[PDB]
Amino acid sequence: SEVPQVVSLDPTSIPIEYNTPIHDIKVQVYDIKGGCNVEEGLTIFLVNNPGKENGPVKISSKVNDKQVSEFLKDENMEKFNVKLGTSKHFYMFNDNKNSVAVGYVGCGSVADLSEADMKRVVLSLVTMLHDNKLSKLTVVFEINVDKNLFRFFLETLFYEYMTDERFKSEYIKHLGVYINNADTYKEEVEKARVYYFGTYYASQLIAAPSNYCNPVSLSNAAVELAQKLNLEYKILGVKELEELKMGAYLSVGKGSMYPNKFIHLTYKSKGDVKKKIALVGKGITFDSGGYNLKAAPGSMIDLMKFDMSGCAAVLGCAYCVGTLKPENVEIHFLSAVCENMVSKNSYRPGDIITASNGKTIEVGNTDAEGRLTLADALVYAEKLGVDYIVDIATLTGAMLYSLGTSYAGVFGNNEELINKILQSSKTSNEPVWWLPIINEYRATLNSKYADINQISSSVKASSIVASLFLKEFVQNTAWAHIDIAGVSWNFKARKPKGFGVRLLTEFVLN
Amino acid sequence: SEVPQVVSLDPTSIPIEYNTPIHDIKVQVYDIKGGCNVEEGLTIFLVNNPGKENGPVKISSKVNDKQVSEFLKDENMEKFNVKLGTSKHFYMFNDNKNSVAVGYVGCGSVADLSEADMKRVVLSLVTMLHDNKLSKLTVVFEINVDKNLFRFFLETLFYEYMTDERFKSTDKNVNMEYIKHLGVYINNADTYKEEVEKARVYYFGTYYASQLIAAPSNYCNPVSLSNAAVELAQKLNLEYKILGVKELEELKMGAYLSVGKGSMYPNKFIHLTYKSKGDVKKKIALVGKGITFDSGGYNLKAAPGSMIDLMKFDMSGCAAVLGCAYCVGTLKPENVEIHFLSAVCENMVSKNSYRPGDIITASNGKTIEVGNTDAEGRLTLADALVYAEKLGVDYIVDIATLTGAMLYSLGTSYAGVFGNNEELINKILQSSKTSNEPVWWLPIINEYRATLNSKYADINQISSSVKASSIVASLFLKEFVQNTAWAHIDIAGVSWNFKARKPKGFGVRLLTEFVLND
Amino acid sequence: ASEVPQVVSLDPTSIPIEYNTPIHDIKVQVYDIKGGCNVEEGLTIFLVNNPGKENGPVKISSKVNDKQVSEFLKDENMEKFNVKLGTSKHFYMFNDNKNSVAVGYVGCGSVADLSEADMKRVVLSLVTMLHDNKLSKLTVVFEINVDKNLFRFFLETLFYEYMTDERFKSTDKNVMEYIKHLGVYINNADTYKEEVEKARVYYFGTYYASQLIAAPSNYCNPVSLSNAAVELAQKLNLEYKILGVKELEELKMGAYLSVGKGSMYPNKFIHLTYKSKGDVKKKIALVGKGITFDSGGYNLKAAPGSMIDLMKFDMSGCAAVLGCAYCVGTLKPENVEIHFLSAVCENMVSKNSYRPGDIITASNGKTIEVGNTDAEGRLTLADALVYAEKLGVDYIVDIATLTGAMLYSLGTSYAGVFGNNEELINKILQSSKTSNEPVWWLPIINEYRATLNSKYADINQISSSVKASSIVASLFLKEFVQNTAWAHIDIAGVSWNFKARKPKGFGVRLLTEFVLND
Ligand SMILES: CC(C)C[C@H](NC(=O)[C@@H](O)[C@H](N)Cc1ccccc1)C(=O)O
Ligand SMILES: CC(C)C[C@H](NC(=O)[C@@H](O)[C@H](N)Cc1ccccc1)C(=O)O
Ligand SMILES: CC(C)C[C@H](NC(=O)[C@@H](O)[C@H](N)Cc1ccccc1)C(=O)O
Ligand SMILES: [Mg+2]
Ligand SMILES: [Mg+2]
Ligand SMILES: [Mg+2]
Ligand SMILES: [Zn+2]
Ligand SMILES: [Zn+2]
Ligand SMILES: [Zn+2]
Repeated sequence: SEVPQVVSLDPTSIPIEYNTPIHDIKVQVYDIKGGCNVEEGLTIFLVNNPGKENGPVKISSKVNDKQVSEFLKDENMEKFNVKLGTSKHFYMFNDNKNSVAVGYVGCGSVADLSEADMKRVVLSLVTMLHDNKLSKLTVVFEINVDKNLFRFFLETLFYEYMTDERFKSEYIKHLGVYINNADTYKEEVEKARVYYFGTYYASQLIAAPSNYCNPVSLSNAAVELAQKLNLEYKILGVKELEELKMGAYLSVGKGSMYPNKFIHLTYKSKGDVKKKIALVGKGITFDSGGYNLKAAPGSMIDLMKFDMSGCAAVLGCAYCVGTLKPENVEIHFLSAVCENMVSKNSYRPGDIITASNGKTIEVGNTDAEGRLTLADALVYAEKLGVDYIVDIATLTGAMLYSLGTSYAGVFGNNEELINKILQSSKTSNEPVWWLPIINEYRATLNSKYADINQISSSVKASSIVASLFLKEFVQNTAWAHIDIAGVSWNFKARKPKGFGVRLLTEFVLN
Repeated sequence: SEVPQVVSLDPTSIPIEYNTPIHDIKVQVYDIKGGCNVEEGLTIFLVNNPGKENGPVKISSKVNDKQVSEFLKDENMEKFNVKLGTSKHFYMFNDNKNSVAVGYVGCGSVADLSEADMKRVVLSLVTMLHDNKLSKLTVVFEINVDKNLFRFFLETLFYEYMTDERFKSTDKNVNMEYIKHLGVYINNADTYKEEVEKARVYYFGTYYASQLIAAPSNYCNPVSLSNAAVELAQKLNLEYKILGVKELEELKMGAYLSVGKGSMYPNKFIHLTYKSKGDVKKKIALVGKGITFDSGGYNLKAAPGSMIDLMKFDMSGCAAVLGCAYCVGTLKPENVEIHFLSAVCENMVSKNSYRPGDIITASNGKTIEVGNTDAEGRLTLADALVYAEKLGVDYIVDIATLTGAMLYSLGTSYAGVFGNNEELINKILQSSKTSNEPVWWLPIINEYRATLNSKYADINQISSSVKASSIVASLFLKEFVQNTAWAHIDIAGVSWNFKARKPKGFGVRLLTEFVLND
Repeated sequence: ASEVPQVVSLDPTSIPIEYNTPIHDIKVQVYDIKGGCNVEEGLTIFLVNNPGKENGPVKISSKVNDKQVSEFLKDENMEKFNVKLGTSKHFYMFNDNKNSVAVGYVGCGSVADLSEADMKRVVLSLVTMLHDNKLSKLTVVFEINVDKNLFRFFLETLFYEYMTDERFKSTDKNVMEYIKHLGVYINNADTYKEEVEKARVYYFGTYYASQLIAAPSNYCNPVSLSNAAVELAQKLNLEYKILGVKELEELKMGAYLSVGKGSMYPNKFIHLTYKSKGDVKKKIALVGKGITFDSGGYNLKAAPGSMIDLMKFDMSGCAAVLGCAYCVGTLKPENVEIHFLSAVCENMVSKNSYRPGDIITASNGKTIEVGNTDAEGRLTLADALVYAEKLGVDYIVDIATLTGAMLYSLGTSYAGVFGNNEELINKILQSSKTSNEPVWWLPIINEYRATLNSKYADINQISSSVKASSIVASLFLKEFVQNTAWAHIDIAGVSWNFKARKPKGFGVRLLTEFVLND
């Protein structure tokens, strides 16, 4: 509970905004039939041109204002083109002599937008919102979008529009949406708002630097979230962890001034529990690499506050599930939180350590610390007697070379569970790709001295070798592992994505 | 046709062994229910012990010899276990009072062996064949295998047993003599017998690919490699055409010709065709990356771990396609037309080389800005793919040692497949299953396409920002196929067996099963 | 004499060489200290030490035939100065004839036998007194004990360090006059007199090697360096043959030819012979590594510390062998026949170069798999060693700037010697002692042999596992000498004087003492 400080100026909690200006936005969804009213703020049409690449903008919707209708005539609009993400917007007076702004965002020439296309269409909309004092935005869909992609549009808009000023020392109040078949989309709105905040909450924990967000203050934040949502919570400290013989996890934290803290939140439905799930997130608050210091070119030590992204995804999922309250499930949200540091007290390369299932592990590289903490977390998860264990983790830099920055990799011991994850990837619009656990590489983890090696010396397929290592810690339960090392941080925008909150929540709900 | 030389000691063709000692092995398959005769050479039982530890060895088969039968009693065998890859030798006198050698290889406790496990079994078998002058080997299957896995056992035995001595002169070979006979005992032998000569053809297509890949870049160059393809086409009665520089210039193959500019060997584009006698129901083009040495060009392979010493293998894709032409031309499938294509060249450093930054024009008119001369495979493939699509085929499959990133994604065991068509990808995955050459479907992520936008050219050769290079390479190749089902198999990680220091000949069987299944 | 090819008309077509140096004009007079020293024009330096007493006082013990100078040099005046090694002082006074004279001393420390390294320090101090002082004469008075070999070494070193190489100066010549006379006073002078002309010959052989080594690779290429060797043989009346590529192809020297494939200069193999007029009792071949520029080839020297800019020095072995030819041809030993060999070429990057992975055939028929084009010296030496053994000699000794690892093992002062014959290694070590060019015996460790086993060729050029690269090189070379006493001297660490930014001409005196004392 008490956060240790070196100097009195060291922060002792993570600042969190719960009430955000996005929560004050009043959303109305209208059917496009009957025509669109343009009375105030900014109205943006989402427009494509199928086949005709970079073709002219042509607005289909009737607008119940004569001045705006004249602006939206074909001869004016064709001066502009639909190239994905291209936008124009103009101020003008409407029928009432009132100043309105009217424009469009180009949606290209493919009928069905991918999540990546929709993010580009959203960023372009947010740019306008950031550069225009407005009380109201109205968005007219002249493109096809299913219910899930619509919700995704809203979540992305809310998340990209929100700006995080916690460490710095007027938003719209109304959103209107015109869309064909509007009634079918209305239930997405408040679900979007919930998903936005789980994602934004995860984002807040990830962006919070390692002097603010350390094992103590992160577990404290998790307890405060549990209290607000009425989840059961338990934080395990060093003495309990020693009792449980979590030697792999405790070894990683030996070099930190912050004591290890193991987070365990539980959601339990009111009636009968029919499925029990453990979600396990990697929770390294700062990964220096330890004695295997991140000193090689491209090792990105300055980004390593984000190594608790998996833990943050798990907590953002706890917010969504605690809010939406799925029935018939029991969900354990887990993270073995610690920091990986260089000290006289640190574990060393070569050390042999003993995990809570009795397996001795030879440490080949202190920078492969995530798999050690997850080993002990997985043994703990399995002892709960759950139906599914899913872990999420910024585990291997190799992901940038295999899937890159857009799609996370999923590995597991159970194809039905993998297919569930992939379905949740589909409906959350957070992309994941199934990657194999190749048993041929297992022999490269046979240690000469210990029961098992932490790392391969020979195999460069390190995401696969990591999965093989984790698999040794799950004996007889369906388990999947999501490596989010490549996807978690939005390098271009200099901010987290909060990747995985919606994926995991869609998994639990559906 | 004529191989240019710098000095008269420079080789002018690739040595190729067609009749190998493996071809001399007389193979006989007998049904195990008739019992086993143990009169001679070495007799090996393949034994497992299903779901049971490192359980004991117990022989199931009837053995038509009292002496041998007495030796193989459970009591005598109990001291030995079935651990995967272990083996034992026994020695005894048979009813004929003739000494015979008998033993076993352990096949584990899992009732179904993986491709990787079967290879471990075979390697153990080959150890017992090495350093033992034997006229005959007999293998008794006390484990069960489907026809595909039986064929794979034979193909693997043949390939692993064959020793390539083309480049030994003073350092042969002294004690190396092959068995002349192989006997196999298996249940329902009659259904397995067909697999024998199929395995023999598959072994040779893959060993032929291996011979081309292993041949160093002074032997195997664009001229001698295309000369070999011609000789292969002549032997198989395939139609063949090698396009030289003048014809490649006429076809405007600027991306391919740029790559070979700095080489002393003229570019040679290989085009062989197999056509079935009846109705042609399916037309397929198989395209192989054919870089006979990859120095990297002006982006020289000088970085730690860039493996320049290995770059003779950068024509492994072409070798697979030629190995497949051997299998297809030998098995003669019906209903198909198959084009076997490789844009062969060498990637060298010279006053004549293409440079980083050059803008070159592919044969479909797309201008390409070269961002790195070591991304050469995709440039040759771009013009080979334009060529392939002009043939009007149903499927185009390319195979290439294209990106070193494959080592970090799937590693050394599984190849990655990418494509623009789900049906075609699924046909490739099914061929992977039946050839037992492992492949894994990887995505073409369209979000990365924007990073190939060039300020000046129609497209960049490489990404500014994306490190997922195998995916970027796929997005690039996709720009060279307009309206045809296409898949791309990246064999950079799987082609060379780093432990055994020799090619695998990866792809030959996969591509042949693909053609045959269709 | 071949024509040197040029790219532009400004490319040089020969190496400039100075034969008649200012050192050759110096008249040397040796006098016995018992007669007293006469002190007149020029500069008279006493070499003084003080055994026991570190930095002890200077005391001049020789009789000086001049009352004024004797008064000046009395103990009372001299004791304010000390003998610290390399320390020096100048004195000015009027002698008994009222003529001003300059006198001084160099400290030789407090250890009674100076090492080769200590003597070099004394000589460097002496040279600084010669520089920037227009002197007609230097006189040196030995008040330290030196044996005949150390006396000679003093003179060789003095001559070598004093000589300034201005061949490539144009606008920046040192506006530098040399003494015309050198007087030496020493006890038992008659016994040292024979060392004077021997020192003068050894100086020139060393300085000649140095001129070849310092000549840049545009001046000293394989054609111009073999032409210089022809010219030297003509001057000394040695037999000579230069083998060109047609004859090298005929001899099947595939290893040597492969290295040179990338060069615009044809390979030239140098073969000089000295034979004594009497009955020949010993036949010796001296082989020098002759790479006129080592870029690394496709394994380009781009790694930090690869020192590509120093690689004109990669013919230092060849230079030492030609410097030896100079000494031998001049001093004319009896009862011996000596072959001076070098397989000269340039290691370059080109469409024509050999490649990592190429398999090439040496002249003894061994096939060699190229693992790294930057291990080119051992490939040229392989063929030169086969040629050398065919001559029917008693000893083969090669000398080469072969491995960078020498800098990590013995460093910049001692060369390493490896061999297959202890009697011959001991002879080299004895020559090292009497030449004062230090060498240390290093082992050829047979355990590493197995790491040169090639999967395809008869042998690997390089190890993939063993980092002891100098020993691995020696193992590889050993395979090319079948039945003859052989030794190998690796001078990679010792050839270039990094501090002084010039060659040492290392090996000339060592190899000459080897020849003479046999
Ligand atoms: C030594 C390796 C097998 C494991 C090692 N893993 C790690 O360092 C993880 O702890 C890193 N937190 C994963 C990572 C590294 C760089 C960028 C993004 C994400 C890695 O280098 O990938
Ligand atoms: C420049 C890069 C974007 C692409 C580059 N591609 C290449 O170098 C290919 O031409 C190489 N032939 C691929 C390769 C490299 C190392 C081991 C096996 C295979 C690579 O990454 O490997
Ligand atoms: C590839 C390696 C086993 C051998 C390699 N050898 C060479 O490069 C020789 O050809 C070089 N001439 C060795 C050298 C390097 C630096 C300073 C002095 C001498 C070396 O690095 O020493
Ligand atoms: Mg780490
Ligand atoms: Mg390349
Ligand atoms: Mg070299
Ligand atoms: Zn980490
Ligand atoms: Zn390549
Ligand atoms: Zn060299």
